[PDB]
Amino acid sequence: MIVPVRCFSCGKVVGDKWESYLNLLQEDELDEGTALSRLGLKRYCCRRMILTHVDLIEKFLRYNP
Amino acid sequence: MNAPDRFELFLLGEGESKLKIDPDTKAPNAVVITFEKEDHTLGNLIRAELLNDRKVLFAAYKVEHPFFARFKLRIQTTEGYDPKDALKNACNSIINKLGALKTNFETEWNLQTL
Amino acid sequence: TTFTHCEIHPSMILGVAASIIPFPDHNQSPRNTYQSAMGKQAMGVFLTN
Amino acid sequence: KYICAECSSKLSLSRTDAVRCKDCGHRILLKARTKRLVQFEAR
Amino acid sequence: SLHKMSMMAHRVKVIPYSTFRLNLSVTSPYNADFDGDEMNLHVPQSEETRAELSQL
Amino acid sequence: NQEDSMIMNQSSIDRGLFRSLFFRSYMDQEKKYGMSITETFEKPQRTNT
Amino acid sequence: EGPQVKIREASKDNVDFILSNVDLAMANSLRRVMIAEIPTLAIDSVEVETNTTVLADEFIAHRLGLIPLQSMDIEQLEYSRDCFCEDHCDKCSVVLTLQAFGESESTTNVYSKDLVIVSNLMGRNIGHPIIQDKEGNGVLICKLRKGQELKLTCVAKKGIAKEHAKWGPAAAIEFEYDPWNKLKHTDYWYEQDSAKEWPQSKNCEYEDPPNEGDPFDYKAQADTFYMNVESVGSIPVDQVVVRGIDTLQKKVASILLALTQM
RNA sequence: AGUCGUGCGUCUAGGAGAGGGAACCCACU
Ligand SMILES: [Mg+2]
Ligand SMILES: [Zn+2]
Ligand SMILES: [Zn+2]
Ligand SMILES: [Zn+2]
Repeated sequence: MIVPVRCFSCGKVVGDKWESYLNLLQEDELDEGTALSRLGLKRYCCRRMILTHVDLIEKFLRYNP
Repeated sequence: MNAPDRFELFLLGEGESKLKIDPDTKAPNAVVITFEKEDHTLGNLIRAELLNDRKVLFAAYKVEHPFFARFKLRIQTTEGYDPKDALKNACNSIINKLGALKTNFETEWNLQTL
Repeated sequence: TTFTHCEIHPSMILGVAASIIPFPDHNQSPRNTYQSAMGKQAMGVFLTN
Repeated sequence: KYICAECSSKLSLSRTDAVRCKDCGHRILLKARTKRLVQFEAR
Repeated sequence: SLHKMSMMAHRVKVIPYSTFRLNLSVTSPYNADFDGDEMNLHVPQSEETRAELSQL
Repeated sequence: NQEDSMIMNQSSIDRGLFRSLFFRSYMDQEKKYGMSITETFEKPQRTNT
Repeated sequence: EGPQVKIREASKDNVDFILSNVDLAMANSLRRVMIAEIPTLAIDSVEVETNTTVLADEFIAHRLGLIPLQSMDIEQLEYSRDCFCEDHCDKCSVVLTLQAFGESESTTNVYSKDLVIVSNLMGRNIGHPIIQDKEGNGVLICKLRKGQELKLTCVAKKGIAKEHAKWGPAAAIEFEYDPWNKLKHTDYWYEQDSAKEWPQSKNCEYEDPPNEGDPFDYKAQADTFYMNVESVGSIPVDQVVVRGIDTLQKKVASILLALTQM
């Protein structure tokens, strides 16, 4: 549903930058790797945590309830 | 359905002693100290400090099972040297080293503007 | 030198479950079959409702 | 005591009463969460 | 129970988890591979049975 | 992790790794056994039961 | 003199330094206590009064638990299991309230900043949600649609990461030593050339490259450990290491006290 | 460059438990 609060591997907080990640991908039209590096994700654990996430919360909210 | 009490790992149970010291008959002047609710963190450091002492002969730490937060330290010293005294000296040396490291880190952090 | 027809892409021969397998050729066929059978039992979002 | 799937409006109907929504013809008639205190832990 | 050594007596060791645990070696006689294998534990209900299991 | 077994990080497990939600639905009906006789959805009070 | 610290670089939540004249066991124990034994404040109990979001109460409670909270004055705070209190007294817990709901056509995003402290902190800067993003919104919690009301209370207790990873004050603690293979601790796996296959580590520049002329040094021991500590945000890295050292020293002192008593 | 139209609402505190066969299908070691 929502981006995980902390990285599973190390525990770094990654939920703050999900909106920033989307803005960089859309507003700045930057590639995935460049946006992730700008956000400040060095270890590939957080990189795959952010990149591999899927926003199912929006799809669930598409329904009336 | 029957997962272990997570808090129980680092919390002493009712009617349980933190340390249990018993004699060892395998070798002369050998003792076994069972540490309860402890992990490799303290056992490895204590054993490493003990091995750094010339008088101490044997110092080995063993974890019976990952399920139970407990380990056993076998300590054998020379004749006339009580193992408890050696353990106390090792702990005091560890405390002194930790204090020195803390002071050095604080001084370095204060020196650096960032 | 005739080749009256050709495949759009060989990978399409795989089924729904087999296609999920990364590099099926690099893996042994019994392992691919086991993966295809097991994929039906994987826990995940099946629908958004 | 009850809510409509579509209207999402309270009904508070009683026994020996129709289970159909008063506002609409739909009769899913979902029930609201219990008023009893509920607590959860992150563990 | 393909062979005779597929049913053997073990000493119970209570553990705080919901899975049976056995020695690595005894997997070979049981042909176990820990890939979801489910095994059965039968508790004797008499001194005679306990002695027979321990000795035979 | 022998015999293809695996070791999973407890910290990751409690931090949101492979957590699952299981939903089970029970259905009940007041199927009538004989006209004018039907079941009732009411809390039993131990009287005449 | 003892062991000395050489801080190669420092940052708000990341410090890379070097430890010298220290045993490998001591460094490993320091890392272990810093990653597990440091007390921290995090949401422990979640009470739901009115929740109608698409998510689940357990799911949102778990998400809230992972939310970092200020723990600079954690030492002043006392464990709930220790102090004699009925339940989550102000002296051992921090109480926050989360309230939100959607509107006509704008989804309501719940962030860490939405949490409002309700208990009396007695002038202690503890329990405040940690905000580090440039926008300042915080950690996204959930999304509410029109008619979806979220209303809950959160109680955060003092605890260590050992009981649950949510209390972890440090995300990644990089620990390295012996960049050049001087102690023969690791046998590099090579197919054509060991040096070519394995790139040189960053710390290699801080140590003299080995010379093939000299023989292997069998008397050498692990030393000059390069340690990089990164903080999630609850505690600054400097305070993280200080608290780890304090916790290790306190544990050793407790062992000594038990030995003396027995 | 020195001034100006427009809006709001009227009553609220009292002790205890016991039970489905067959057939079909999926799936695990
Ligand atoms: Mg098997
Ligand atoms: Zn990570
Ligand atoms: Zn309706
Ligand atoms: Zn209290």
